[PDB]
Amino acid sequence: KLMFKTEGPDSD
Amino acid sequence: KLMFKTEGPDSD
Amino acid sequence: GAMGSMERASLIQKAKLAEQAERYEDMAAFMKGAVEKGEELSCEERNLLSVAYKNVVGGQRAAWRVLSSIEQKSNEGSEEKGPEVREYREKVETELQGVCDTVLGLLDSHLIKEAGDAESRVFYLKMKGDYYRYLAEVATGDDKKRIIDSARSAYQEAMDISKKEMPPTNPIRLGLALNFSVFHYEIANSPEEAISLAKTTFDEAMADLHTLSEDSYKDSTLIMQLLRDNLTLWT
Amino acid sequence: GAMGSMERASLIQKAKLAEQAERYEDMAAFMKGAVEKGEELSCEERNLLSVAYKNVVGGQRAAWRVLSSIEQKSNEGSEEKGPEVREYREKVETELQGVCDTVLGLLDSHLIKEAGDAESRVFYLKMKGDYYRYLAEVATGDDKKRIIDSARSAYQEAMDISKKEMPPTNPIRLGLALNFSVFHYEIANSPEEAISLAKTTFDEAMADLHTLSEDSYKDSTLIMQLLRDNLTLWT
Ligand SMILES: [Ca+2]
Ligand SMILES: [Ca+2]
Ligand SMILES: [Mg+2]
Ligand SMILES: [Mg+2]
Repeated sequence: KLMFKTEGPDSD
Repeated sequence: KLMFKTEGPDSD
Repeated sequence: GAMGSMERASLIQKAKLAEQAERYEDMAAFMKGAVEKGEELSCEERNLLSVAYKNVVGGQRAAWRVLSSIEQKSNEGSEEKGPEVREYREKVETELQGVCDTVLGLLDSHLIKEAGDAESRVFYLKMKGDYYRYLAEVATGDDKKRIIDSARSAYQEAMDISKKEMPPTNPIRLGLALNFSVFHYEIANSPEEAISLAKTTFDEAMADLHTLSEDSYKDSTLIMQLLRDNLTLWT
Repeated sequence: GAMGSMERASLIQKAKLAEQAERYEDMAAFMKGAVEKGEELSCEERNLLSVAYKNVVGGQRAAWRVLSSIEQKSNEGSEEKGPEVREYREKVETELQGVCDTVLGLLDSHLIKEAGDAESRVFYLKMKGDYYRYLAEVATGDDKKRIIDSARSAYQEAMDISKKEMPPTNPIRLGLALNFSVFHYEIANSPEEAISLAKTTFDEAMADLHTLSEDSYKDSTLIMQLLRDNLTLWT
């Protein structure tokens, strides 16, 4: 899935 | 530490 | 609690070591122990708590998405392979829900109720929205609507406080708006609300950058770029 | 065993799903369950077992090295910070040793004794050498010499079989020689032996490449490049 930017560690 | 190449997944 | 015998300061110190070692499950367990000491958390400690659980749940979310995609493909001319994909997706899902419940439990007992300053209260309410959002990503049953509304309500209270008490460039306020905009886009099926929130947040921050030091400017513009990244994908 | 109620084939299927999801602890637990069914493992299943535990122990080794480096710095004008670094290094170390003991236990009960074909026996003896080598990386006490000799003995038996029964380009033979050469360099304090082994292995493989299909050639040259990489660092 295309994940949009959310705050903090892009850990997924 | 400088790790030398060992077989399989370079997982460390 | 397994951390009940360890000093608060030692738990914090070990959380920082765990971060350096990329041992995020350990980091989260240490920070849970620190929260359970019952004292409020400093700004640095709040960020350790958030980084730890964000990394843990992030790995679970990524794994869940891989397994869900395989499961969906199996339900399309696809050969029957038995219950294993569903079972393993459910296993990862249950563990993910458990982590979200753990974080929500720390927020409810008793981080939020003791948080009176805007920076702490907004931070924790944003976290509450985030972890209900992660629950919503995997929800399919009769409680999905209530889970979504719990995320919305937490984000909305955080937004109301942040607009009253924080400047538009405050990084907590910006990260909250970023995440609430993604909630609108991905969870609430409200892409126009997502776009409007991201645009207004970006523009109001832009207009306030002139008040900031070089270091604060860097902090704020980093998050503004994330808003822009999403707007570019959405428009 | 928590996997005792799951079918062997389901454990294998879930190990492959776990790999796709980068859930290596799950993958290792599934493969341990499969081994404990008591049947021999196919080539593909052996590789799943190895990949799973290699990834798990690799994360532990990397974390241990971070913590050990911090601990060593603390023992140099350095400010006293209490027992926490040592404690947390010891925690990670104990977990790492536990994983190594688990793998060694599977090999001893009863993978090695049932392995009669060269490909399986060499594979398992190489694994035995590897996991004693990982124990040796963290050993400091009165058993370090015996741990080192256990790694050496397993590697040596694997080498003897591989030279008798496998061509010099066989990827298992090549990966064994690569790892035994690193053992010599890093563990046994024998850099000349390491260099000689890597060079002879590389040269004898080179001379046998002409016998191989395109796909086998690719498999063998990949590992040969790792030998070359080490030789470049060592000479
Ligand atoms: Ca105390
Ligand atoms: Ca059966
Ligand atoms: Mg204010
Ligand atoms: Mg042969």
